[PDB]
Amino acid sequence: GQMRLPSADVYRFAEPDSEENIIFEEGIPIIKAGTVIKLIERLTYHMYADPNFVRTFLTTYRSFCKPQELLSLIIERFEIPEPEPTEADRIAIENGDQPLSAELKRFRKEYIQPVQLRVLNVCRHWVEHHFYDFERDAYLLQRMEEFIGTVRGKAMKKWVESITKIIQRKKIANITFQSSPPTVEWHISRPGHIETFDLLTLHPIEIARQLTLLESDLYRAVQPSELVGSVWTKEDKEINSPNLLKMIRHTTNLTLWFEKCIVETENLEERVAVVSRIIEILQVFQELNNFNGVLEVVSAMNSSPVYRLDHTFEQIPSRQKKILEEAHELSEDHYKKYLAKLRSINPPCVPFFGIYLTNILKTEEGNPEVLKRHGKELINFSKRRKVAEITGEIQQYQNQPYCLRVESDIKRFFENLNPMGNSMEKEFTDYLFNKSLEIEPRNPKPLPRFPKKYSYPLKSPGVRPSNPR
Amino acid sequence: GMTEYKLVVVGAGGVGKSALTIQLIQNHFVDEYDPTIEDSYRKQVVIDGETCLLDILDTAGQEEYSAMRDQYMRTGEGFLCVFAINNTKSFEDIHQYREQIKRVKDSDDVPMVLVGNKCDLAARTVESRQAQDLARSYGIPYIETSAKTRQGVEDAFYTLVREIRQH
Amino acid sequence: MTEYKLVVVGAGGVGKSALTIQLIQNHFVDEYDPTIEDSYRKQVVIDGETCLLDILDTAGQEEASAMRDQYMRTGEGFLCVFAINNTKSFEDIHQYREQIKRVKDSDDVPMVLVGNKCDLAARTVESRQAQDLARSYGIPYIETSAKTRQGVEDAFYTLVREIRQH
Ligand SMILES: N[C@@H](Cc1c[nH]c2cc(Cl)ccc12)C(=O)NC1CCN(Cc2c[nH]c3ccc(Cl)cc23)CC1
Ligand SMILES: Nc1nc2c(ncn2[C@@H]2O[C@H](COP(=O)(O)OP(=O)(O)NP(=O)(O)O)[C@@H](O)[C@H]2O)c(=O)[nH]1
Ligand SMILES: [Mg+2]
Ligand code: NA
Repeated sequence: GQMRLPSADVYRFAEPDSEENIIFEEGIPIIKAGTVIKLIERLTYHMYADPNFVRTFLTTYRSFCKPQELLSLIIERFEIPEPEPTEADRIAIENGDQPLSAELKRFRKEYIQPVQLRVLNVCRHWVEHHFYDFERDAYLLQRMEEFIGTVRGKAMKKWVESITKIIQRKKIANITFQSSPPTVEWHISRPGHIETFDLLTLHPIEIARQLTLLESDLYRAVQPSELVGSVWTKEDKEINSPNLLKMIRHTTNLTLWFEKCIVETENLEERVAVVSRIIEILQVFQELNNFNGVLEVVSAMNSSPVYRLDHTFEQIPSRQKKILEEAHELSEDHYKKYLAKLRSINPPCVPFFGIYLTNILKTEEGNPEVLKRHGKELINFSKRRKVAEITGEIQQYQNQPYCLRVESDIKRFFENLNPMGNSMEKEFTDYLFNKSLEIEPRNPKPLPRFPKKYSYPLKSPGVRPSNPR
Repeated sequence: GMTEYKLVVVGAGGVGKSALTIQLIQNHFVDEYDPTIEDSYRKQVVIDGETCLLDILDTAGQEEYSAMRDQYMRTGEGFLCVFAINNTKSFEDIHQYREQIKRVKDSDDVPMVLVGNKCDLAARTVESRQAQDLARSYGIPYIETSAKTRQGVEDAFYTLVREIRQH
Repeated sequence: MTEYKLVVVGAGGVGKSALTIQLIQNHFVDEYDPTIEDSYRKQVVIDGETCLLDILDTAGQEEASAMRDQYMRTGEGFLCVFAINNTKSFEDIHQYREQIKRVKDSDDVPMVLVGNKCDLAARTVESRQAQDLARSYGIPYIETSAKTRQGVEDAFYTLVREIRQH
C-alpha cells in the first residue's frame, strides 16, 4: 500500500491532487497548471527528481510568487511531521519491548528524506544559479542563511554544511583545452602600432577572430534575469538588462562601422576592395560559427546606403557574391536556414540573439498568466515552461569557450569603435545615405570619379591561415 | 495558385505592438500561442471574396537592433505602422518609420496603414482626431485596435491588403 | 538531432561532477560540493552526426542511496565512475551495475567503466583489475582526468556510440 500522509490540516502539501489544484498535460508527468502549493509539491516530489523542472521554476517563478514567499513556502515544505506509533508499536511498548516502527522508518526513508533533500536541492540551485534574488534583497539572504544553518540531524548534514559554504563563497565572488590556439595573424599594421589599425590594415582573419572573442564574451554574459518578464523592452531596461543591451549595441555599432567604411570610401576601386574585405571577414565568421558576426555583415550589406551601390557590387568576384548570397539566405523565410544551421554545427558558436528575444516576448504576450478552472485560478505553468525552454537553449550555447588567443590591442580597438561619434542616430544615418548618393548618384545622373584615400596596398592577404614552425 | 502578401509590422517597442499579429494569427478563440512553431506567422484568409495567404513579419523585441531595420523592412510589400494610444512618443516616432520605409523601398507611395493600439487601461494620450489628421496628411488609412478584445485587428490587416491590391 | 540521456553514477567524491563540468564548460572544479542531482545539456557532433546530450549528474553520498531508481529508469546509458586512488569506490561499482540491471530489467544496458583521477601518481586500483571487470560486463574501460581533460571526451562519446548502436 501507499504510505499514509500527514493530515492536510497540519501539512498543506498532503492535499489530494484534483483538477481544482493541478492539471497535467496529455515517464514523469508534465504540469500544465496548478496552485503555487501544488507546483512546490511537485518541485520537491517524494517519488522522483525533476532537475529540468527545478531550472524552469527557479528561472520563471517571480511572475507568480515573490522571492520572500517562495522561501517561506519551501521552509514549510521542509518541516514534515512524523507519524505516531502504530498499534503494533503500542503493544510492543506496553510489554517493555522496543517497537519495530516499520511504518515510521519507511515514511522517513521514502517521504521525509527525499522531500527534504529535494528542498535542499532547490536551495542549492537557487543560490548557485539565481543568486541575483539575494544580491537585490539582503534580508532574503539572511533568511536563507538562517534556514540552512539551523537544519539539524545527520541525514542532511553533508549538504547543509556544503550549502552554507557555497552561500559564503557566492557573497564574495579558468579554461583548459584539447589543443593550443592558432598563432595571431598580422598584415600591414604590426604588433603595438595601434594608431594604424583599420579595416584594411589589420589581418581579416584576425579581425574576425578578435570580434568573435568579443561577441562570444558578450553573448555568454547575458543572464535569464535580463530576459524573463520581457524586461529588456520596458522602461527600466537599462537597469534590468544591461548585459543584453551592451551586446546589442556592440552589434549595431559594428554594422554601422561597416557601412561607414564603405560609403566614406569614395573611389570606386578602393570601395570594391573595402566591400571585398568585409565579405572575407564574413567568410571567417562563418568558419567560426559566429552567426552574430555573419548577420552584422549581412545587415550592413542590406542597409539603405550600401544595398544601392550597384557599381560597387558589380565588380565583386563571383565567388564572393556566392558567399554573401548564402549568408543572406540564412535569414530568409523567417530564419529557416539559420535555425537549421545553428542546430547542426559543432560549438563553440555565437548565436544571433534577436530571434530568442522575439520568441520570449511573444510567448509572454500571447499566453495568459492564469487558467480558470472550476472557479479557481491556477498558475499557467505551460507558459513558463515555454519561456524556460528558450532560456535553456540560450544557456546551452553559453557553455563552450573559443580556443582563440586574445590580442589586447586589437580587442581594445574594437571595444572603442564609435562610428556615430557625438551625432544622433537620425543625423548619422542620413549622413550615410547622403554619402551613398554622392558616390553613386541616382540615375540618370552620371557617375563621378573620386581620388584615392589609401596610401597602402589594397590587396588582401586572404583568409586561409598560415603556420610557421 | 493563391497570392501571398508579405506584410511587415513596425513601431516602438515596449507598448504591446506584438498583440496585433498574435490576435490575428491566434486560434481566435483560444488564448494561447507558440511563436516558435513553423508558420505561426502565416494565415490563409478570404478578403473581398479572394483567398490569399498572409505572411507577417513582426520582429517585436528586436527594436534595439536598429541597424537591422532596413534589412527587415526590405522584405515587405505592405507595412503596418503601429503606435500605442497611451504613449505619445510612439506616435511621434511614426514620421521617421514612414520615411525609413520610403527610403528602403525607394518609393514615395508604399502601401501602408497607421494603427493606433490600445494596449492597457492606462489613460489615452493620443486622441483619434490627432491620428486621423496624421494619416490624412500621409494619404493612408487609420485603424484603431484593442490588444485585449481583438477589435480592429482584422480591419487593420485586411485594409492593408486592399491598399496593396489597389496600388 | 538525436537526443541521448546519459547518467553519471559512482561513489561519493570520485569526480562525477568534475568530469561533467570539464565536458560542458572546459573548466576543472577544485571544490568538493556533494551533488543532490544536477542536469546539463550539450550539442556536439559525434562521428559526423549532430546530437544533443542530456547529462544527469547524480549523488554519490550514501545518504542518497534510496533515491536512485527514479533516475535509472530515465537514463539510456550510464557512466560508471570510480577513482583509481580509492579501492572502496571500485568495490562500489558492482552495486551500481546490479541496480541498473534490475531497474531497467535488462542484461544489455549501454555502460562505460570510468577510472577517474588518472593524473594522480598514487594509484591503488590497477588498470588490469578494472579491465578484467569491464570485460566481465562486456563494456569498455576508459581512464580519465577531469583535471587535465585526458580521456574525458572519449568516455562520454564512447557511451553515446553504445546508445546509438543499442
Ligand atoms: N541578380 C543579382 C546579380 C548580382 C549583381 N551583382 C551582385 C553582387 C552580389 Cl554580392 C550578389 C548578386 C549580384 C542582382 O542583380 N542583385 C542586385 C544588384 C546587386 N546587389 C548586391 C547586394 C548589395 N547588398 C546585398 C545584400 C545581400 C545580397 Cl544577397 C546581395 C546584395 C543585390 C541586388
Ligand atoms: N586530481 C584530481 N582531482 C579530481 C578529479 N576529479 C575530481 N577531483 C576532485 O575530487 C573532489 C570531488 O569531486 P566531485 O566532482 O565533487 O565528485 P563527485 O563524485 O561529484 N561527488 P558527489 O558524489 O558527492 O557529488 C573535488 O575536490 C575535485 O576537485 C581528477 O580527475 N583529478
Ligand atoms: Mg557531484
Ligand atoms: Na504618453
